[PDB]
Amino acid sequence: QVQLVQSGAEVKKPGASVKVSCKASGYTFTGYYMHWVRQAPGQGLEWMGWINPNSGGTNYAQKFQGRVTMTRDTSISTAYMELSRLRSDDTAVYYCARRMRSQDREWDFQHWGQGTLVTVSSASTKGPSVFPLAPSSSGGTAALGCLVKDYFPEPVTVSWNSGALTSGVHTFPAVLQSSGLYSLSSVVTVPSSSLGTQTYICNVNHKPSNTKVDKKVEPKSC
Amino acid sequence: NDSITLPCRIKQIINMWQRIGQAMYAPPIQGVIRCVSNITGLILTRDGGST
Amino acid sequence: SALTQPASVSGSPGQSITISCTGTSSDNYVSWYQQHPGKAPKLMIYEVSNRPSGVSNRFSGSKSGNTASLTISGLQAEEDADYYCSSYEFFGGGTKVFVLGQPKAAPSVTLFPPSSEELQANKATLVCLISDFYPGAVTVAWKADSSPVKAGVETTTPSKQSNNKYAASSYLSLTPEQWKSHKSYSCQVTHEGSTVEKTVAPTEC
Ligand SMILES: *[C@@H]1O[C@H](CO)[C@@H](O[C@@H]2O[C@H](CO)[C@@H](O[C@@H]3O[C@H](CO)[C@@H](O)[C@H](O)[C@@H]3O)[C@H](O)[C@H]2NC(C)=O)[C@H](O)[C@H]1NC(C)=O
Repeated sequence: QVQLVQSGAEVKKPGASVKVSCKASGYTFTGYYMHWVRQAPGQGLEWMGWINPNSGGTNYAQKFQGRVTMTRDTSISTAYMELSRLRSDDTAVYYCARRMRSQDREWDFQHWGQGTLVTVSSASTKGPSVFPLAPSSSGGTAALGCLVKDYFPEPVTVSWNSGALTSGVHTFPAVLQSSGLYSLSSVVTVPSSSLGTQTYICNVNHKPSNTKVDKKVEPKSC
Repeated sequence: NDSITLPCRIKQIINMWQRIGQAMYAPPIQGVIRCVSNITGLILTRDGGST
Repeated sequence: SALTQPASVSGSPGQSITISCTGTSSDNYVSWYQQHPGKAPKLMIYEVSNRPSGVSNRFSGSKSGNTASLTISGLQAEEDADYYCSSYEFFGGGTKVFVLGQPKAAPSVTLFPPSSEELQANKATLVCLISDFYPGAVTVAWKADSSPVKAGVETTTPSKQSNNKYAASSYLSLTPEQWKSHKSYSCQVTHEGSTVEKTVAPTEC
């Protein structure tokens, strides 16, 4: 019943610091090393370093040598991982792992924490610049949508005709940019015979910026 | 002959051998202390990493 | 990244699958981990062949020389996840295991130009929407107009739809001086080896 509980999600500025908690339960905390492995979104695992709760002696990896400081609190059985001078690539889910009870050696991470998500800002709260996606001339049944461009942070809710038009609505997930702003696009497939007599409006709502915008998608000229 | 000097700090409440629960108070040693030792071994540790 | 893992390995429900882990040099003991998206890794195989409790007997490991292999017999619908091999402190690049058919369907791509009101400002964004494809493995390429471009392109990793299919959306940021220059462009959506292309031209009426 080995329980590893980490801290909540963190949001820090580049160059600032972040300290990640990792409280253990269900075993003797001062008898096993504590490792730290991070994983960038969409990447692989990366070992950072292990700390011995007994004496406190750590072993930071050569990549983070001089940036990470791993400490522990024996009274509450909680290891800590603090990373100074955050870079843009440090956005990752940070796990704390522990070796197996068996085999009398390390390097067999059987128990893992839920992970702590750190983000790099960069971006501040900004309203979306919605632009329409005019249909082209299927016959028949044309396709039109909207471009929610440059907004931060997540999320945004997109509905069509203020909820009256639900099919076939397909709101695609957003993509992350280098400036930190997000961008997605929703598209609805509608019959082209209705173009000129039917109304199609995309309802973009950005609560973190308090911006409610609705864009009209006219059929482009000719 | 251009020897290396190592700063040392001294305690009196010590916690040796992981002993969580028992702490010993070393009584004050009266006088001036001098001992000469033979360093014959080391305990090293690599840093590892993706090198 | 001294341990080399294949980026993608495919398999069908029922049959067996194999993940090879080739690590340079390394002359003893290897470990394997399974990480579902959103969750932490899970130790599946430790010390080449030994198996912890209580992972199913369907997972087994082997090693010969500088090549370790993980064998998974009887694939299910929950088995597909990311797989990493471990040696000392190092990890592999990861192996994504697929358990898809695939039932027939190529990606239906819809490409949109930058809005006229977006051209009123000094910006231009291309919207390349990819719908209901299967499996979720799509590589998007942009040509200008036939010369490949990889600058300012934001590609979406495939996300599962409501009909158990996948969707993607690639964008290409441009400037109005770049937008009205070339005669055409392309969003070549390559899926399962076949490429579905949709023409786009800045010849606005
Ligand atoms: C390692 O070995 C050396 C040498 O055996 C140890 O040095 C020893 O140190 C003690 C403490 O100072 C000496 O005892 C002294 O005796 C004089 C009387 O001449 C007295 O005035 C002092 O108050 C003290 O009691 C001892 O003589 C000396 N060894 C020898 C052979 O003379 C050392 O302590 C050992 N341990 C370490 C950690 O180096």
